[PDB]
Amino acid sequence: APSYSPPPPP
Amino acid sequence: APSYSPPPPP
Amino acid sequence: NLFVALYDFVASGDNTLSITKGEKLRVLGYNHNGEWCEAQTKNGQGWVPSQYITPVNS
Amino acid sequence: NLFVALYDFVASGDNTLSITKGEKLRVLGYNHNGEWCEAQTKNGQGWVPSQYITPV
Repeated sequence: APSYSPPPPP
Repeated sequence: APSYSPPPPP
Repeated sequence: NLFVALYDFVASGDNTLSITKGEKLRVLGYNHNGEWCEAQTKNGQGWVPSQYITPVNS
Repeated sequence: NLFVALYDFVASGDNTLSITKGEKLRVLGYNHNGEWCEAQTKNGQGWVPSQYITPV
C-alpha cells in the first residue's frame, strides 16, 4: 500500500 | 478476477 | 465480503484505485497500519482509504 | 512476501496485469478457485495466473 497517509474522511 | 482459466504454464 | 464507498476518492498514483460514493467493492486485505485496503471493483483494483468504506448491509 | 514471475503472461483486459519472467511482484489476494492472484508490480496491479509466479 502507499506509505503516505490517506486523506482524512471529508 | 477472470472467470476463465489462466493459460497453463508454458 | 462486500463493502460500499462512503465518500469519493480519486486515485493519486502508487496503485490507488478511484472509488465513487455508493460504489460496491470487495476487500482483499489491509496494509500494516490498516489505513489502506486493497479493493476490487467490477472494473479495477488498488488501494483505497479504509476509512472511506463500510460493509454492505451493516 | 515478494514474488517473481516464472513465465511471461500478457493481460487481455479483464482486470489482468501483464508480467515478464524475472519481474518482482507483491501478491495481494487470490480468487475463489486459486487460479488467479491479484499482483502488484512496478507497472500497476491486476490479476495474473497464480501458477506463473513463485516467492523470491
